[PDB]
Amino acid sequence: KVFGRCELAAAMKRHGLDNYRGYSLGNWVCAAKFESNFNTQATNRNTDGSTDYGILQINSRWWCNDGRTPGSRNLCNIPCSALLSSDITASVNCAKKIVSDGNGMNAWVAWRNRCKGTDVQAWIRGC
Ligand SMILES: [Cl-]
Repeated sequence: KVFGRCELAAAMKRHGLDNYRGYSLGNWVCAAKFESNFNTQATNRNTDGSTDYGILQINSRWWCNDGRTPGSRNLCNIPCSALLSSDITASVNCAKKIVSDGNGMNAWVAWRNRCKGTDVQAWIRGC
C-alpha cells in the first residue's frame, strides 16, 4: 500500500514511534517519505548484495534476513519478507531495535541526508 502522510503519521503514533528513543513523530514520517515514498512494498538492491525492504527500507545485511545477503546478522530476528506487508507492525518493531542500537536514526541514509536538521514537525502538521 501507499500510505498518505497523515495516515502514516497516525499509524506510526499508534505503534509507539512518537518520541521513541528521542525521535518525535515527524522524524519517522519524513524518513518514510524519503526512504520508500510511503510504499510498504518498496525494495532497493545495494552494491554489497543486500536489499533494503519496505516502508522504512530496512537492510538485509544487518537487520532482517532475506537468505541472499552475504554477512547477514539478522539483528531484528525477522524475515525481510515480513517487512513488505501492508501492516507496518514488523517494520516498526525492527525500526525500534535499529534506533536503539547506538547511532539513533543515522541508520536511515535518507533521514540523515534529507530530514535531519530540518523542521521535521512539518511532516505531521495538519494531521
Ligand atoms: Cl525474506
